[PDB]
Amino acid sequence: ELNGVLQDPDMLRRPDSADFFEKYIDNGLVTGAIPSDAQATQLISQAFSDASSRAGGADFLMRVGDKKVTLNGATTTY
Amino acid sequence: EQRARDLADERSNEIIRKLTPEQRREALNNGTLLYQDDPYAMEALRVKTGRNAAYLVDDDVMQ
Amino acid sequence: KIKEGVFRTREEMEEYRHSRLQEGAKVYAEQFGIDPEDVDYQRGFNGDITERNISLYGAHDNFLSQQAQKGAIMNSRV
Repeated sequence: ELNGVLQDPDMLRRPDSADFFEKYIDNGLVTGAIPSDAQATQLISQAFSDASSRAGGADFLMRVGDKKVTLNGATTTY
Repeated sequence: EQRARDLADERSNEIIRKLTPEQRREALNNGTLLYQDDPYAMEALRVKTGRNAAYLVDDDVMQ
Repeated sequence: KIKEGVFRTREEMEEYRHSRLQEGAKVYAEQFGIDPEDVDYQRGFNGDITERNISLYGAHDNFLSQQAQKGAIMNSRV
């Protein structure tokens, strides 16, 4: 479901895919789609390795590493 | 003293299961508790409400 | 759901436990034909509710402790 807007190597470098990922993880943690914070972490660490080993990924990562996410009660930046 | 000892257990278990710790607090002030009359059932309930708290204190010191 | 990590608090596990107790005591009965309010049904269904509750509370407070550690680390960085 992330390979819908995070694989097209021209759809990564867009400046909304960062917002799409932030909203995906947030609304998954809140609305039960992503139940466990021990599972949102695996989604983070697998989507970042999908987006890092792929043309167009450096700027998606540099854009997402400033969005806010709340795991294990402590809120932080990616 | 077999039935009343055994029936207090079932009735107390049903009390613990069918009511959150907040419907019980107010059902004890409106006399509408499932078994308010039975002294054995409510005494067993008060015993088990002691064991649950016993664990919730012992474990929260152990952690 | 406890040892996977869905409930972050104790109140959410308490409410989830209570509601699912009621809905299961109804659903499994109506699946098996037995009256849900039956006296013998509620003798083996609600049998040993305090031991079950204690096991659940313990296997959830383990999770609360580890979650507090994780959150305390991720909070001493921010």
